[PDB]
Amino acid sequence: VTPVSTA
Amino acid sequence: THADSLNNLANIKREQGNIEEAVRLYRKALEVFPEFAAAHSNLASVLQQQGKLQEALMHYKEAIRISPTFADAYSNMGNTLKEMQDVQGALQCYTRAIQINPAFADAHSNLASIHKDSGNIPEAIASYRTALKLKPDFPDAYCNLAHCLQIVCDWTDYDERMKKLVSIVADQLEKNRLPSVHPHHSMLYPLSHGFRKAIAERHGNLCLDKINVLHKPPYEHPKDLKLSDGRLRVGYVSSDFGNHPTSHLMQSIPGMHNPDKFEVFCYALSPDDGTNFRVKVMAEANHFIDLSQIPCNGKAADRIHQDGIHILVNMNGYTKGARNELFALRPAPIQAMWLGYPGTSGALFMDYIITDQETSPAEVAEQYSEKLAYMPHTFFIGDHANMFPHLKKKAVIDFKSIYDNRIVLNGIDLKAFLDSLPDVKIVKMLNMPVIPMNTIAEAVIEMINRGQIQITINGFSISNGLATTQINNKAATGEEVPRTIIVTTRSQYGLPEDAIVYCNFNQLYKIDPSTLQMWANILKRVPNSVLWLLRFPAVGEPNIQQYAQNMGLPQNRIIFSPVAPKEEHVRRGQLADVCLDTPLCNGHTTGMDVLWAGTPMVTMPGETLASRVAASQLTCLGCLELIAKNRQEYEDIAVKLGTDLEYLKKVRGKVWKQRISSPLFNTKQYTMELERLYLQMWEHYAAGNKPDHMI
Ligand SMILES: CC(=O)N[C@@H]1[C@@H](O)[C@H](O)[C@@H](CO)S[C@@H]1OP(=O)(O)OP(=O)(O)OC[C@H]1O[C@@H](n2ccc(=O)[nH]c2=O)[C@H](O)[C@@H]1O
Repeated sequence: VTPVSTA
Repeated sequence: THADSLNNLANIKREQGNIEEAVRLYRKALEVFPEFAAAHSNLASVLQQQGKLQEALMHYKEAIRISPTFADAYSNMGNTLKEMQDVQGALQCYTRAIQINPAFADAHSNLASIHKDSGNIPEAIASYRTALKLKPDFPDAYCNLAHCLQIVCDWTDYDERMKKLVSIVADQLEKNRLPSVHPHHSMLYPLSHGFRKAIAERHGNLCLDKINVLHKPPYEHPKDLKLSDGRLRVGYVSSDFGNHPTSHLMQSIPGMHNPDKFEVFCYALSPDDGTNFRVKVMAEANHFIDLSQIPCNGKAADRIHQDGIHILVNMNGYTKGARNELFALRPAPIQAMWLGYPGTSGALFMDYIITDQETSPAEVAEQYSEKLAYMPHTFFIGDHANMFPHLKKKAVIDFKSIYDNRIVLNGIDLKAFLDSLPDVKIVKMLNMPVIPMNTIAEAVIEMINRGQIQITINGFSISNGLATTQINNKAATGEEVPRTIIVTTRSQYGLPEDAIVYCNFNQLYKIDPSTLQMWANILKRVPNSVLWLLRFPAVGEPNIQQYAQNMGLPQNRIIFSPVAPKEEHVRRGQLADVCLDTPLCNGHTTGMDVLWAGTPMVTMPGETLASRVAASQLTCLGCLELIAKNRQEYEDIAVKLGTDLEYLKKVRGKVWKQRISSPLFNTKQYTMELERLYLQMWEHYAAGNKPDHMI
C-alpha cells in the first residue's frame, strides 16, 4: 500500500 | 407526547451543535418513556458524535430490539461500527438496513462510502446513484459521488457537475448547514475564495462544538522562556509520524533543531506502525508523546499545556487522523499550520499558516483565516537527500553510439564498480560516467530483458530496479538506503528508447478536462513523444484514454504503469525527460520526488495554495523558466523542452545540479530558517502584540 494525503 | 417534545427539542439542540443539551434531553425522554426506539437511536447518534462508541452501540441495539425493522438504527449503527474499524460489522448493518427498506437513501449512501474507503470505486459510484435516484436532493451523496468521479477521471457532464457543486455549497452556506464539500477537496472545484474559506471555517466549527461539552477554562500561557531555560518549546502534532508523505518530507527536522534554543515535542495522533520513520522521529525529537493513547481531547490538551508549549504546530489540517479539537482548546499561545494541509483552516484557533511569497502572495491574504508567515525560500521541504542518497549520482549504459535517461545505474558503491571496469568514459555536464556496450553492458541488459532479480559483476551486487521488494523491502519503502547498485531502464516500463517521455506521477484526481487538453496539444506538437501516467487508480485509465482519443490522440501516445514502491517511484523518474505538472492541484510531495531525479517540471500556478506549490518549489530551485503564466506558455515551454534538445540538456543539467546547490532539499538550512521564523512569531507575542503578517 502507498499512503497518500486524504481528507 | 411529553416524551416526543423532549426528543424533538433534543433533535434541534443537536442540529444547533448543542450536544450536551441534546444528550440530556434524550435521556429525559427515555426516563419518561423507556421503550422509545427513536430516542435510543438519536441518543446513540449523539453519543457516537462524542466518541462514546460502546454506549452508542448499546442504545442502537435497544432501539432495534424495540423495533426490529428500524432501518435507520441499523444504518447509523453501521457507522458506529465503521468508526470502530469493524468494516464487516458495518457492512452487515448497512446491508441489513437496505434489505429492510431498499428505498432508504441514506443507507445506500453509507454503503457507498465504505465501498469507496475499501477501494471499490465502481460499486461506490453505483450506490451513490441509487441514493440520488431515491432522493434527488441529497447534498452529501451528490458531492461524495462527485469526488469518486474525480478520482477515476469521469468527466461526464463536467461543467454542469461543477456548477451543481457550487450551488449546493452556496445554498448550504446560506442556510448555515455543514457544507457537503470537504474542505480538502474544495480546491478541485471552481468555488469562490470566500466559499473555500467558509467551508473550512464551518468544519473548524464542528471541533469547537465538540469541546464545549468539556467546559474547560481557557489555558494560561507562558509570557517568556524562563522556565524552559531560554528554549522555545515547539510542539509538532501529527497523525503521520510513520510511513506517510509527511514523514517522507520532514522526518529529519525534529533532530536538526538547535537544542540550545529549542525544545522539541512531537505529539503523535497515530499508534506506532513499526516503520523506521516513526523510529527516527521518536529517537531524535527531544520528547515524543503518543496521544493516540489519550483519546479524550480534554486530557490530551492538558498534557500539551503542562509540557509548556509556546508554538503548537498543526500538521494535519482537515486530513485523515486529525484531532483539531486539540487546537480548538488553545493549549498554547501560538498555533500554526505547517506542511501537511495545503489550504486554510478557516478557523479562529489557528494563528498562522507557514508558507511563502510564491505559494501565498501577500495580495491573497484574503483567502486565509490565518496570518501569512513566510519562510524565505519555499515552505516545502523533502527528506530526499537522506532517504535516497543513492540517486545523487548516476551512470548510464551507451546502448548504441548518448542519452542520460535510457539505461541508468545508481548506487552508494557505484564509483567503485565503475572503477573496476576497463573502458568507462566521463561526460561533463559535475559528470556522468558512460559504460560502453561491452560484455559487461550486455550481461546487465540481459538481466533486465529476462526479468531476472539480480546478478554479480566483479563482485558487485547489481539489482533489477523492478525487484527491490524481493531484495530488501525496507529499501523499497525508503526506510533503508539500498545497499546494492540498481539498474533502471525505459524498457522495464515499455517506454520508447527514441522519443521524448513526458511524465506525471500524481493521483489521477488532480487531472481535469482543461489539463488533459493541454497535454494532448503538447503531444500533437511533438510527434513521437509519450505521456507517462500511473494507474492511480487503474480504473481511471480507460477514461483518460477515451478523452484523449476524442482529442485526436492515438492510444499508444499515453503509457500507464503501476504505482511503485516509494524508492522505485523516485528512481524511475530519472527515465523521463520532462514532468508536466497538474495545474488544478500540483504535485506537492510528488513534485519534490520528480525534481530529486533531475527531471524538469513545467507548471502553471493558479489561484489556490494547492495550485502554486510546484511554482514555489521551482522558484527555490532557481528554474523560473519552467513556470508558465498561462496555458499557451505552459504548452510552449513543454514543446520547447521536447524539441530543442540542447535546451533540454541545459535545463536538465540545471535541475540536476540545483537539487543539491539550491536550498530545496537542504533540511538543515530549512530547519534554521524555520527557527528564525519561530522566534519572530515568539517576539511579536512576548512583546504583547498579536498575530500579524510576517514578511
Ligand atoms: C493534495 C495534498 O494533500 N497534497 C499533499 C501535500 O500538500 C502535503 O504537503 C503532504 C502532507 O503530508 S502529502 C501530499 O503531496 P502529493 O504530491 O499530493 O502526494 P499524495 O498526497 O497524493 O501522495 C502520493 C504519495 O505516493 C508516493 N508514490 C507515488 C507514486 C508511486 O508510484 N509510488 C509512490 O510511492 C509519493 O511519493 C507520495 O508519497
